[PDB]
Amino acid sequence: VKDLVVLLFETALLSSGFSLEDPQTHSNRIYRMIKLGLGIDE
Amino acid sequence: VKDLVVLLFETALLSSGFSLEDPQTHSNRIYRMIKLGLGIDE
Amino acid sequence: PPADGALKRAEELKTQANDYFKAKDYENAIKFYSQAIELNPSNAIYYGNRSLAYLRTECYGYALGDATRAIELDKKYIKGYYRRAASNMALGKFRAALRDYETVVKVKPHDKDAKMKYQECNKIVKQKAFER
Repeated sequence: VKDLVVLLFETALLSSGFSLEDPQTHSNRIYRMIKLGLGIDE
Repeated sequence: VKDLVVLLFETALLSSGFSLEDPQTHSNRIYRMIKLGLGIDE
Repeated sequence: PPADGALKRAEELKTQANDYFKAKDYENAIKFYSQAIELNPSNAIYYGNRSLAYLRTECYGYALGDATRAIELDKKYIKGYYRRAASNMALGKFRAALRDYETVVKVKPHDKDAKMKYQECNKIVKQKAFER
């Protein structure tokens, strides 16, 4: 629940034209699942 | 290939100081991605 | 060799305890399997059956030991394959069961309950993978 809520909130922050302070935090969260996209992480 | 490459392009675009042209389409792509990962369909 | 007495005793214990499991008399079936195995330790079907009964009582280690001993008896006991794949599914280490059912459907695709179980487990494992 923590993961999903922080994800959706941070996405909503972009939705109104607001610019985040730590783009690495969201970039890591978007890269975290593209590796599941092709399957094996490890 | 096309949607994957444009997704990577735009994510690097956002996390580089530039500003996207249409955040609504962006948010739509992430929303559909998380929905399909949740396996909702229909 | 072997004498007919031990084979007959194992067969009759198997039939009795199957009748009892049809009535869901689990502990009696377990003791008759135990006696028959003490008389004939080379029967893999007893391993699989007690494995399944232990799954219904949720004692996984004993069941996996029975499955390992049965496979060491006969590597290609398909009933044992189904049983210990379901055991692992009921435990949580999904990948081995996934590989088991994938191999089974590759060799035997015309099974309906197995295919629905496989697909529902596949959605299960996808959700488990994504949720982190």
